[PDB]
Amino acid sequence: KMLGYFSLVGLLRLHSLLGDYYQAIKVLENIELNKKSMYSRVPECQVTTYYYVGFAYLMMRRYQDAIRVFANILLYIQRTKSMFQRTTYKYEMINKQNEQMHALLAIALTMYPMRIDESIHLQLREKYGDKMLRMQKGDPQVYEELFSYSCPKFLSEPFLQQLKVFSDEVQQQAQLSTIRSFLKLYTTMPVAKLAGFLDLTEQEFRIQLLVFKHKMKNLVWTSGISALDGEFQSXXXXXXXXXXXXXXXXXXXXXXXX
Amino acid sequence: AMFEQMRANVGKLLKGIDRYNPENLATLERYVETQAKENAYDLEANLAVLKLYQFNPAFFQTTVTAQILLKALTNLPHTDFTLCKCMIDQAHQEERPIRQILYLGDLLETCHFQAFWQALDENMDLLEGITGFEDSVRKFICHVVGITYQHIDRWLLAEMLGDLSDSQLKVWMSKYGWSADEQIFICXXXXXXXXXXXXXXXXX
Repeated sequence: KMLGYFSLVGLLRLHSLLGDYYQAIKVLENIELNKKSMYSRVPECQVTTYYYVGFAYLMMRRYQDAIRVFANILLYIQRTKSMFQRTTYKYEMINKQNEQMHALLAIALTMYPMRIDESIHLQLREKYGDKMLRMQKGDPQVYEELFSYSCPKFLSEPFLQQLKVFSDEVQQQAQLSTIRSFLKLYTTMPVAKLAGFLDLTEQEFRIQLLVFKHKMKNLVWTSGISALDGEFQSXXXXXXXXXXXXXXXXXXXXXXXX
Repeated sequence: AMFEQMRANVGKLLKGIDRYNPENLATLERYVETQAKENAYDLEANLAVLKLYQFNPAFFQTTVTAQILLKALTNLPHTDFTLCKCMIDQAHQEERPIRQILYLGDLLETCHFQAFWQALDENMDLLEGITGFEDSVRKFICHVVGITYQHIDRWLLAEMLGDLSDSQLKVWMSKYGWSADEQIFICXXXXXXXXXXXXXXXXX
């Protein structure tokens, strides 16, 4: 049935290239089949399946599922920041395809967690490293320019990607994260400090709007907003502490076992 | 009325493969028209229509597509509007008035309510047949308000709801149970054991 699964995956991919998102998703849902047959038949097929899963995740709002499938197809940085190293068994062309898939995953990968990893990736290229720096900067002007220059990469069929839709959506999510990163933690905040920080965002009026909008998102919490004063206000602990202690013990265990 | 009468047949169509035959568009489009007039709704049927248009481009119908998108918006905060967008390619999204409708939807999604009402050509043709469109939008706005405000200026709420008179505002406050205040009123042993274990582990 492995061949049939491959046919399904290929057909689904074709539909996605010329096909609607939901039907392809349904095909993907049917599609998964035992790992082992694929492993016995060839190294590459599993990688292709992982790539398909990653694509589905990308179509899906969640980047988590795709993050797992892509790492398995290719090595990815693990939670707790340990290197994940993939097998080199698959045929070199297949491996190149896998590398391309990994490059695609970076987009999913950045969303999943952190932070500035390109160690597996070649140092010299500024295509991905530059993008990472721009995200780190937290300023769109550099981000926008990065899309503008590497307009060619996004385009690569033209009808299939007429408008660059996905990249733009991703960038808009990316812009929001830094503001949440201050993440309140202040009981009461001067308006002017908020204005200075929100000013950087392209819309001048966003803070009156941009700040309230952030509250609606719920990524960050604002207190006293819309107030006459105009100044924003901003067992559980034990559980958190216990959690940390657990992590420490885990690290020690791995050390001892090692 | 008509919606309920067509419901059974449409449901049967959607259960099988005939939903992929564009010959059934005439029936599905009349179904969409009935959803608009009676303020009824059927997302599955509407997505099937969009799919038929994407697969059979020559059948693309501007009015039906616009009504499907507008009705999808009336169903926010649900994912309806986003799903419909997934069913329309870039070329068609860029055409009038689909481009304009998506722009309006964008204002709603990003919750810029004042901007929405301002940009909304109140006397827009497509809106006339879509029964309850304006009030449906207000329900979404009140959904957002109930989540993002503790207290809110009476004047501000009326603005966000489309510049309502005090009498109309009262209707919505009443609907969600909001009332004016000063203003409209809107809104051990185990642990010890754990430490002991953790400590022991550390010592080891």
